[PDB]
Amino acid sequence: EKPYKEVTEDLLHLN
Amino acid sequence: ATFISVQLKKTSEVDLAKPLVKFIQQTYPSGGEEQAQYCRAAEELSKLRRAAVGRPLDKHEGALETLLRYYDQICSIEPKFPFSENQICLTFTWKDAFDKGSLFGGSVKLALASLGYEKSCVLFNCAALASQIAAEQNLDNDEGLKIAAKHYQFASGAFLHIKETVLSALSREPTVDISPDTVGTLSLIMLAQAQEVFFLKATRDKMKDAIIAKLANQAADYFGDAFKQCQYKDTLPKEVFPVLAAKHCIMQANAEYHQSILAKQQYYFGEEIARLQHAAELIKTVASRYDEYVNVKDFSDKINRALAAAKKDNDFIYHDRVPDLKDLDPIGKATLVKSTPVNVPISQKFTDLFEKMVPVSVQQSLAAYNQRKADLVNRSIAQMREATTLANGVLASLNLPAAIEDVSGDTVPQSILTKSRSVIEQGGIQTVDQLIKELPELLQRNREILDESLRLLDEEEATDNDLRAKFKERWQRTPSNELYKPLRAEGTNFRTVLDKAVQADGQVKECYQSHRDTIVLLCKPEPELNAAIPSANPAKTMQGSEVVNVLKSLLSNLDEVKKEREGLENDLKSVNFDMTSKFLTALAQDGVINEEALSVTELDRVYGGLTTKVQESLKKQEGLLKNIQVSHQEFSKMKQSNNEANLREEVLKNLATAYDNFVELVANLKEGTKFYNELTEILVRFQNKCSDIVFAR
Repeated sequence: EKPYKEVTEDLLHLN
Repeated sequence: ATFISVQLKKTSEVDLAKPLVKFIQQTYPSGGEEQAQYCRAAEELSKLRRAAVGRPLDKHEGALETLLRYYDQICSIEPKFPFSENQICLTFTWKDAFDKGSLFGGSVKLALASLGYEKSCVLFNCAALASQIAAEQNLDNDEGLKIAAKHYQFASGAFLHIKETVLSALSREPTVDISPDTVGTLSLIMLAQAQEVFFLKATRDKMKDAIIAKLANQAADYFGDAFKQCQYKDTLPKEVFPVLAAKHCIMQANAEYHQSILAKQQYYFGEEIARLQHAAELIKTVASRYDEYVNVKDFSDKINRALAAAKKDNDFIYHDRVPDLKDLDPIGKATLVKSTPVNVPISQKFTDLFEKMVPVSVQQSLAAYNQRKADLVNRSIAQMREATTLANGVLASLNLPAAIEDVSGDTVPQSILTKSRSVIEQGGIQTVDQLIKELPELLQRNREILDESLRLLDEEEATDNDLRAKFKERWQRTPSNELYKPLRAEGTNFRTVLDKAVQADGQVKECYQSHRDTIVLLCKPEPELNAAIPSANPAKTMQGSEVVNVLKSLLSNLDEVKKEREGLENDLKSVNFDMTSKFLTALAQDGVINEEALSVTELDRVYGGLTTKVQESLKKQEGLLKNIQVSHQEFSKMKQSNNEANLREEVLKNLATAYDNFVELVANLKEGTKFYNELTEILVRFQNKCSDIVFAR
């Protein structure tokens, strides 16, 4: 529900 | 002096380092000290394999230790690399020692990417080499006897170990030589020959004939069983079978011969003769049938003399009846030998190159534990934030606690003033405005990095294609296009994230422009803020009323509930347990690691007080919200509805909502910015990969 939640999750996945 | 020995297996050289170093770096810090030692171990390791298996064959204890060391090291590696799944593919190619095959041909080979297969072949060569060193010993010498005994027993144990492990170690069927039955037979041959050596020691030491007969008979029993196994299944080299048959007979004869001396010494002159005759027959048969393999002339003379002498005395003096063989008692048996167990280290002065390296099983459990620790911590934290968000939204919708602090509708209620000052201190609207302004600039920075990265690939590829088109013969390489597909697959993912980030931005932006005005108001100096807040009449039902005190206590408690959430979230994040020891203990104490039950158990101990308190917050808030909801609607009857008070209430409600909005916005924006900043670090790495690869070309 927080705008950057999903995008932040995708980042960890890679980093 | 004919003893059986086994020839060494052949293997093709393979690159040991490569798949090892590949994994090594994948799992550790670039330039990090890990590589410093580990990669240097995997290097020295490959040189070992070549040394232990590539070399021409040298019957030197040095050469045998190198092979033993290699078996040790190879074993010591199994837990510390992920061979099992086999995505780690290094292939081992060995040939049959005996050129034996179930199908008709000359030689059969087998390459397998199973460390179990490698291990068996190395041990086999260890056994085979040991058997050759034993067969060469000088048995007229105490040292030769010690060395021969030790090696035959080693070989026997190594072969038998191969028998017991070989099939579990291998998916598919083994080459013949290392097949359970072949190595079981070899194991027994080796043991028989060790027993033989002890029979020779006994002889050389002039031990009693009773002992010598039993030692020799035990050897016979070993060689005889080995013979039987070979009798209907020809999987060993051609000279083995006849030699076993010869040695079986020679050891029987030795047993008879020494037992006859015992008979003689007891005045059993008939038995003496019967046994010497059995011995003569055995040795006679050997002399003519296996002269190709053994020399029994001296033994045959000795027997003959003993028999002629014995027949003389008996025929003239004793006149003792000679028994039939079937009527004699068994000669007993005494074994002095054992298959030596293989327990690594089997090499002298061993040192595991990778002793420091951490067992794969434990890292699989440490990673697992963290996916569990994250889930526990994130879950509880989110539960708490969503709850706080929910309750702030409820209090605003009710004009609480403003309504209870607003005794005179003339002035800024204290909670609004506190919130105003809080926001002003945090920089006010400028704070938000700034973060919003540079959002598009952080996006742009990242797009640019991604774009420049992909352009590198495109440009080089373009020349690569030209060069191949004009110089077909001279430009023959894997096409850049092919090589670059992986990195471009990253590219497209990065691009997918950026597309989402843009949408996250548009959402926060729209939400910010939808609340900017009221936040601007919130941040006014107090007199100007008061002047923009419509006044209304007060009601003395404010001073002392019951509903007010009830509501106030509910509100105070709810406040304590949400302030407590701060310490809980921080305690959640500030703690951690390193689980390495708990896993290593489980692994050394036991054969296997079950992290699930372990992780769960430690998590519960480290985070259980907290997770419990978090759960209390939620249920406690629930109770509070129901109570204030009911108490307010009562407080509602008390108050009076007119357009003046209505207008004030609307502004107060909106001012509380503007505070929560400012809180959420700053947090969502700082989370947005962190994302863009971390994304820049990753894109900079990605850009390096593209540079590197375009310049290795």
